[PDB]
Amino acid sequence: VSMTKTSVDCTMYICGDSTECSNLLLQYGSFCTQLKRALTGIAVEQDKNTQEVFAQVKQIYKTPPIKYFGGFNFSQILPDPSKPSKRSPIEDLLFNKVTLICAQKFNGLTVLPPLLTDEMIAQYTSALLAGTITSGWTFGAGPALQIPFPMQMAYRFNGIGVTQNVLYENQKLIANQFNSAIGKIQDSLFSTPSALGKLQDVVNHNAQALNTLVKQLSSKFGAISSVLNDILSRLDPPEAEVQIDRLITGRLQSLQTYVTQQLIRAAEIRASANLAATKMSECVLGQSKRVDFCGKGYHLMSFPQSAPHGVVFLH
Amino acid sequence: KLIANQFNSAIGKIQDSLFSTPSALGKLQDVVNHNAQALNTLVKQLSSKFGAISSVLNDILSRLDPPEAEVQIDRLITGRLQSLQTYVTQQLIRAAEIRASANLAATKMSECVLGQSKRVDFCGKGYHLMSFPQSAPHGVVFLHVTYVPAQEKNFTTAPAICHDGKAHFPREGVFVSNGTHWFLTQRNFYEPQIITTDNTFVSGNCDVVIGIVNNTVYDPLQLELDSFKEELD
Amino acid sequence: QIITTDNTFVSGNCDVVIGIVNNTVYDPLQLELDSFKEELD
Amino acid sequence: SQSIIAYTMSLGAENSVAYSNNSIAIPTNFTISVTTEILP
Ligand SMILES: *[C@@H]1O[C@H](CO)[C@@H](O[C@@H]2O[C@H](CO)[C@@H](O[C@@H]3O[C@H](CO)[C@@H](O)[C@H](O)[C@@H]3O)[C@H](O)[C@H]2NC(C)=O)[C@H](O)[C@H]1NC(C)=O
Ligand SMILES: *[C@@H]1O[C@H](CO)[C@@H](O[C@@H]2O[C@H](CO)[C@@H](O[C@@H]3O[C@H](CO)[C@@H](O)[C@H](O)[C@@H]3O)[C@H](O)[C@H]2NC(C)=O)[C@H](O)[C@H]1NC(C)=O
Ligand SMILES: *[C@@H]1O[C@H](CO)[C@@H](O[C@@H]2O[C@H](CO)[C@@H](O[C@@H]3O[C@H](CO)[C@@H](O)[C@H](O)[C@@H]3O)[C@H](O)[C@H]2NC(C)=O)[C@H](O)[C@H]1NC(C)=O
Ligand SMILES: *[C@@H]1O[C@H](CO)[C@@H](O[C@@H]2O[C@H](CO)[C@@H](O)[C@H](O)[C@H]2NC(C)=O)[C@H](O)[C@H]1NC(C)=O
Ligand SMILES: *[C@@H]1O[C@H](CO)[C@@H](O[C@@H]2O[C@H](CO)[C@@H](O)[C@H](O)[C@H]2NC(C)=O)[C@H](O)[C@H]1NC(C)=O
Ligand SMILES: *[C@@H]1O[C@H](CO)[C@@H](O[C@@H]2O[C@H](CO)[C@@H](O)[C@H](O)[C@H]2NC(C)=O)[C@H](O)[C@H]1NC(C)=O
Ligand SMILES: *[C@@H]1O[C@H](CO)[C@@H](O)[C@H](O)[C@H]1NC(C)=O
Ligand SMILES: *[C@@H]1O[C@H](CO)[C@@H](O)[C@H](O)[C@H]1NC(C)=O
Ligand SMILES: *[C@@H]1O[C@H](CO)[C@@H](O)[C@H](O)[C@H]1NC(C)=O
Repeated sequence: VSMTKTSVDCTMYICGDSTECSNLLLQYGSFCTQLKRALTGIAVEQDKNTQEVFAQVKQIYKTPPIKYFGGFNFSQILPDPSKPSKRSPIEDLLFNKVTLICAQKFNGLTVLPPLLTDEMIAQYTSALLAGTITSGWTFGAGPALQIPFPMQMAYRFNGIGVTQNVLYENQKLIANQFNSAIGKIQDSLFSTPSALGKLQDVVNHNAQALNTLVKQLSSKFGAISSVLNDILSRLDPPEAEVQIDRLITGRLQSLQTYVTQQLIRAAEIRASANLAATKMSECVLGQSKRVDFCGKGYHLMSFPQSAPHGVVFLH
Repeated sequence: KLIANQFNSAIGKIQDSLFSTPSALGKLQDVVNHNAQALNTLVKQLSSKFGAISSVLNDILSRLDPPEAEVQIDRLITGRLQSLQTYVTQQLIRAAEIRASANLAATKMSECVLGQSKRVDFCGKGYHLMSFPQSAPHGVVFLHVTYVPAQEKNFTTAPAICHDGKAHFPREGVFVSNGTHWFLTQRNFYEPQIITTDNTFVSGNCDVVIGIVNNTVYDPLQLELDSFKEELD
Repeated sequence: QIITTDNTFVSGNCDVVIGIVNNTVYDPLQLELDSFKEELD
Repeated sequence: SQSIIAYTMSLGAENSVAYSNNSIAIPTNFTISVTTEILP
């Protein structure tokens, strides 16, 4: 759903604490401004993506204190009030699997926090779960109208060409199969390290992009040295300007490459977030007839779960 | 009449909302502003020297002989070519974003305007009824007409009615009670009806469904029969 | 198809719907009843 | 008077739904709503 929000001090990356370099940098025009706007736009877009995927509910819905829904056990998807952060067992597992002093990459590169905290995302997920569980499909379309859960499921069965009496006669079987499947979801995610690979890949790509951008500072690009302090310490301005312009060219090209690839990744993340928001509206806030859109089989219902930089749907 | 009046009021509200809210069309103004920025930046970059003695080629050629001018010109060529490459790359990225938006707009035109969609929140908030396109500079504005439930009432329900050893289920609706009598209603609009053998279907006995309640299910044919030969002879 | 009580449903009286027209709606059960005891005795 | 304040943002109003084994809410009225979607 979202990407790490970065910010780059162009002058401090290219010309860190060097007035002579900064003055030479001024002769290239407004490149630092274009890069700054591009990264700001990406940073704003990531919060827009999170807001569009999770902030789809007008109100924060709560479940009853008596968590009995016809025999359907939702305790592994609903928030656990005992633990701090009020996340569900599955959400805690999802957050545990994916991994203010600027200790690393202190070369003008900073990371901005998201506008919504993990707790706020968990609160939106909890509201969505409470709405679907207690109000069915009416929650998404307007006011939340309470319906007994087994009758919500019977309606959802009618939605797939199965009569209501099939569910009522087999209600215990359906509840047991549901509870078993949820336990299987927890075992699958717990025991399979690769299950959340898409989100770890997003984290790894952002980590690579920043590690590469910082490592490029050590390159000489034809200069006598990669360190501006050594060039200014050793040479007079007229020779230093040549060595500095070689370093400026190399660092500016490195920043242009970084920003271009962040824009491409931002577009990919935006497309993913738009898909996630569409699925949230069509799978969680309703019942979908689109084949394989909301899981394998005939769709009955979906439940969102928060994950680092993303969303996990249980179909 | 109520539906027509609510529609007409909502349309007037659309005009007042767009007229009085300058930010309502921000997405299209943002596209215009981004293209204006990209071109203003591309032109402004021509004034940069990029290490040259001057940003103007006429002054370099007026002042220097070809062999020195070639060096100053190559500094300016490098700077201008990189500026053009940056502009074109960002236009390609913006073009991809606009293409995705246009594809979404075309999908919405086909599914919201040329039909009726069951995709939740695809064609506006509420249950979709219809949509109307409007042209806008560099874009499209869709007016989405939806049905929004209102004034819900709190009723007692049951999954089935037990009549004489048989479980009766709604064919198209939900069973409700006002506290004294059971009725069958449609789910999205309260309209109580008598529970009959035409409104419901029978499957199984009364000992299987959890939460089944006892109520009379009326059969028209039996009632007519019980009147038809009442005299007997 | 012939308009009957099986093809249609009834809700409200005739004074509410705008553009309602007058036509016979056929009920099979009444017709059979009107033939079933036609002799009477 | 007026000043700039900082606060933790609200996510929405709270709504405790009266869920029960045998309770259903059913609309007795409706609203026709017109909304606007703008796309480049
Ligand atoms: C809904 O399901 C949950 C579990 O799926 C029920 O709660 C309890 O869950 C734990 C595991 O989370 C079950 O195993 C226990 O694990 C602990 C681990 O330390 C162990 O010490 C215990 O001896 C036990 O093995 C536990 O059995 C389960 N509770 C019961 C009564 O089975 C929850 O009760 C379910 N809700 C409903 C309404 O049935
Ligand atoms: C439709 O399929 C379900 C399974 O998805 C059938 O229910 C399953 O029935 C078997 C017996 O044939 C159950 O196994 C038994 O479970 C008890 C548990 O105490 C155990 O003591 C027995 O030794 C045996 O293992 C199985 O648990 C049960 N599964 C569920 C989820 O209820 C169902 O009967 C099938 N219906 C038809 C009409 O074929
Ligand atoms: C369902 O809701 C609609 C509103 O969306 C109800 O219609 C509204 O009814 C009120 C009266 O209760 C009308 O207010 C009156 O309007 C006349 C106009 O001349 C005015 O003179 C009165 O003093 C009063 O203000 C309101 O205009 C009307 N709205 C519309 C759009 O017709 C409707 O009655 C509700 N139905 C049920 C069954 O609750
Ligand atoms: C539940 O609905 C029934 C049906 O309308 C109500 O009983 C009717 O009340 C009207 C009041 O004008 C009478 O004219 C009908 O003859 C009654 N019908 C029957 C079969 O009794 C009943 O009072 C309602 N109960 C509640 C609590 O609202
Ligand atoms: C619906 O009516 C049936 C009778 O037609 C009820 O069944 C009886 O319930 C009593 C409860 O004390 C038993 O003692 C009888 O033996 C039952 N008779 C039969 C034939 O089953 C049934 O309990 C009623 N259901 C409800 C919810 O009131
Ligand atoms: C449908 O038939 C009814 C009669 O069954 C018509 O109602 C009559 O209309 C005339 C019009 O001049 C009135 O004078 C009568 O008093 C009405 N009688 C009743 C009982 O309403 C009705 O107008 C017919 N509709 C159409 C469209 O022809
Ligand atoms: C600021 O420093 C103090 C100690 O000097 C520490 O207790 C506090 O947590 C720090 N705040 C942040 C945001 O790091
Ligand atoms: C619905 O009615 C029951 C009593 O039959 C009541 O306890 C419940 O609070 C009502 N629902 C609401 C939302 O007030
Ligand atoms: C629904 O029925 C179960 C039956 O065990 C009961 O425990 C639960 O409290 C009931 N729910 C409500 C809201 O009364």
